Amino acid sequence: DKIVVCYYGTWATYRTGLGKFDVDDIDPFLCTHLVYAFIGINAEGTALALDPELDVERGNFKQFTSLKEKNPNLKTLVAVGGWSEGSAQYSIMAAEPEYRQNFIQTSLAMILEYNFDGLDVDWLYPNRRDTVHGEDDIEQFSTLLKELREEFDNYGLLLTVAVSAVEEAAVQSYDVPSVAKYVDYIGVMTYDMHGAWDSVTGHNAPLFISEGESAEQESTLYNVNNAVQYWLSAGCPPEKLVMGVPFYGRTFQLSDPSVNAPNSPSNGAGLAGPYTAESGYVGYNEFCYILQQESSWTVQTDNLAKVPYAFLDYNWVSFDNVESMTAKVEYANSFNLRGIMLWSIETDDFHGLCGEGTFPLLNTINTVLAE
Ligand SMILES: CC(=O)N[C@@H]1[C@@H](O)[C@H](O[C@@H]2O[C@H](CO)[C@@H](O[C@@H]3O[C@H](CO)[C@@H](O[C@@H]4O[C@H](CO)[C@@H](O[C@@H]5O[C@H](CO)[C@@H](O)[C@H](O)[C@H]5NC(C)=O)[C@H](O)[C@H]4NC(C)=O)[C@H](O)[C@H]3NC(C)=O)[C@H](O)[C@H]2NC(C)=O)[C@@H](CO)O[C@H]1O
Repeated sequence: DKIVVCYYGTWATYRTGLGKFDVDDIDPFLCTHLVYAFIGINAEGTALALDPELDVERGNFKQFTSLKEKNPNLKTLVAVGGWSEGSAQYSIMAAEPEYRQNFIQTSLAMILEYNFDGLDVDWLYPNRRDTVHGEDDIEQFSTLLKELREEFDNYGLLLTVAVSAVEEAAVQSYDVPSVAKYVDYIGVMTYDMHGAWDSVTGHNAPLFISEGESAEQESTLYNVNNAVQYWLSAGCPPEKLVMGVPFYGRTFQLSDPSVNAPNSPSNGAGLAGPYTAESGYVGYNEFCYILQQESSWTVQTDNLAKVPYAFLDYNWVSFDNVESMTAKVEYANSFNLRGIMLWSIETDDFHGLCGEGTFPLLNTINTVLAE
C-alpha cells in the first residue's frame, strides 16, 4: 500500500498570522503517517523533548497523536534527531551498549506515554559532521536499529529512518542492506541537492540532469533519479523506499543578475520568507504568494531537471510547484516505490492563497499516488 509520510515541523506554531500552523491545521486524511519533529537526546542517549513547554505542558504531543481520533487509520510517529541536533551525541550513544539501552528505554517510554505509533530515527549523519567515532558509526547505526527493532516488536511499534540521498553521501554513513532489514521503511531525503552553500545556483530537488551540468559521469550528479536508483541497487527493496520531496525552495544571491541560468555564479543566500525567516530558503506557501504578488519575477522551467526556478534582479530561487510535484510522484509510482515523504507539511499552501486549492502539493501527492 502506498503511503504518504508527512513531517510536521512543530516549531511552526510560533509563526504569526497566515504562517502559523498548529496541530489543528493538519488534515489527517491527507497523510497515512504523520511525524512529530523533533525530539532529541543528551550525551547518555536519554530521549528528551526539545520544547517541553510546547510538547509537554501545552499537550502538543498528545494533541498530535489525538489526530487518530479523526482518522483511525493514521499512524503518528515521533522523530528523534534532525539537522540542529547534530551527529556527535548520536555517535557517542550508538557506540556504547549502556547508552543504546538507555536511548531505547527512554524513547520507548515517551512513545507509549503520548500514544505514538513509532519512532523515526533522523541521525544526520553516521560518520559525518561532528561524529565522534567516525567510521564505527556505520556499523553501530545498524546495531542500534536492530536493538530498537527487537524492543519495538514487543509493542507493535513502527521503526523508520530518514537518510541522506545521493551515493556520495550514503556510502559514508549506511550499510544499506542492514538498515533496510530492520526498519519498516527508509525515507530518502531526496532534496537539498544544491543550495546557498554552493558557489553556483542549482536546484533543490532536480529529478534528472540540470541545465549547465555536464553529461559526463552523469551518475555522480546530485539529483533525485541518481539517489533513488542508488538506494534500489544498494539493497533497499522498493516496498521499503519512501522518496522525499520538498515543500520549500532554496534562495541564492546572484553574482551577476544577468547570468541567471541554473549553475550560474552565486554569492551566498538569497531572500527569506516572512514566516520561515531564514535567508537561503523559503516555504512553498511563502514563495507562491511572493510570485503571485510581484509580477516582475521571471519563472522558468528547467526542462532537463523537470523543476522550476525564478529570478528577479539579484534573487535566484529554486522551488517545486504542482507540476514538478506531479513529475516527482509519477517518477516514484513508475519505480513502484513505497510512497512519498514530504518536508514539511507546514509550508504547503495550506491556506490556498495561491489559486490551486488548499494543500496543493499534498493534494497533488495524494491524487497522483492514488492513480
Ligand atoms: C546532496 C547532499 O548531500 N547535499 C548536502 C545537503 O543535504 C546538506 O543540507 C542538509 O540536508 C539535510 C538533509 O540531508 C537537511 O536536513 C533535513 O531536511 C530538512 C530540511 O532541509 C531539515 O529541516 C530543518 O530542521 C531544522 C532542525 O533540525 C530546522 O531548524 C529549526 O528552525 C526553526 C526556525 O526556522 C526554529 O524555530 C527551530 O527551533 C529549529 N529547530 C531546532 C530543533 O532547532 C530548520 O528550520 C529546518 N529547515 C527547513 C525547514 O528548511 C531537517 O532537519 C532534516 N529532516 C529530516 C527528516 O531529517 C539539512 O537541513 C540541510 N542543511 C542545511 C544547512 O540546510 C548540506 C549542508 O550544508 O550539504 C550538502 O552537500
